[PDB]
Amino acid sequence: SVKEFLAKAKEDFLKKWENPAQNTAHLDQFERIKTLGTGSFGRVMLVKHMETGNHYAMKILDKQKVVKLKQIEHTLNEKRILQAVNFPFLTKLEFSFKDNSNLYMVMEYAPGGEMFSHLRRIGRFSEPHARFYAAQIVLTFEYLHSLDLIYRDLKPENLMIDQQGYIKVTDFGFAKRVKGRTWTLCGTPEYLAPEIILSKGYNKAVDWWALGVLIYEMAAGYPPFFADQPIQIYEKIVSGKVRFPSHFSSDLKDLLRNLLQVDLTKRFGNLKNGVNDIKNHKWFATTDWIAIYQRKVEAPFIPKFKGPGDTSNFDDYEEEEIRVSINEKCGKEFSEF
Amino acid sequence: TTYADFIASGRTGRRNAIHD
Ligand SMILES: NC1CCN(c2ncnc3[nH]cnc23)CC1
Repeated sequence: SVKEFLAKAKEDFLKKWENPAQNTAHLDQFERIKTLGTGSFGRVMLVKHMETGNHYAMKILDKQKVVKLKQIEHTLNEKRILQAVNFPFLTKLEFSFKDNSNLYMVMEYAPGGEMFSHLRRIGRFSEPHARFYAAQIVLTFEYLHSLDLIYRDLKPENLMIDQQGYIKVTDFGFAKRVKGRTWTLCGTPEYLAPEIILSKGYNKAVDWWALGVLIYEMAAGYPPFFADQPIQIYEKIVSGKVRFPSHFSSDLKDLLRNLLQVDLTKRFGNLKNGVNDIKNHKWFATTDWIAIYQRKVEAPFIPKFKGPGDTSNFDDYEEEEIRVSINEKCGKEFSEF
Repeated sequence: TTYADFIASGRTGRRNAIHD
């Protein structure tokens, strides 16, 4: 069954969770090529592994910047979780290591670019296009949640398209293994559940709310709650009140009313029947879940490649040195990394 | 239109995480 598959998945995950891989490469083993994305204390570069000629995405965090942002424990979470998972829509760690200045995490490279880029350019996705992506998010959450993992940063910016037009759910800076309830204020304003905004304890159900926002944004081309400033966005989120575009099909609207549900006792994903309330919703009726997992389904859009290590589906960022101090920084803070 | 209001907004580009 699904249950059987997940039981084994847990066994695989827990072994790595309890005994994390550590120090499995060195910077000098990679040739850096291009910055693919940037972050607060971090950035991701395309690199080439010299021994194999394989291309990877290398996330580089500045240890001092992590400490100033109070993201030490969150960073340890990201690395510990990503070295332990394995799922077709996740990019597990191939390698990690650290040096005097930086932390490094090396993962599968998705050459298709961010969903964000294509969604913004094209404007919106058709319902079948939106559903193709949603399905993979549904499956990924089912996997993560069964591992007691909450993801906490669903948005198109983090959804990477691969060469076959399938999705990688990336950036686990806020992902956490937690049984029961947690309190940290984190995520992205447009995608925050009202629980988070109202500083309640919360759980995995916030990932299912964020799914509602995503599917809305994919199908409309804009989010259900937007404004110029985060406060105004939080006002809209807690108000209740979601307006749907006229072109939203009947089934879509119903699915979204059930994901974007402020009442936790009624929010899909969170009920007695779990993920199956979503999986068996009429909007997903044409979804062959096994075939999505297996990647047998034909992608509704497939990225325009013209080489391996081609980066035309990414924006251009200024290229910053990767500097390495002669002194070790923050050694204690990151001892287990 | 809501589309036009979105496109005119300051939040059509990449959106940063919040943290405290
Ligand atoms: N939105 C960001 C774009 C750069 N990133 C990335 N890009 C490409 N392949 C990857 N594998 C893991 N992370 C990545 C991280 C997310």
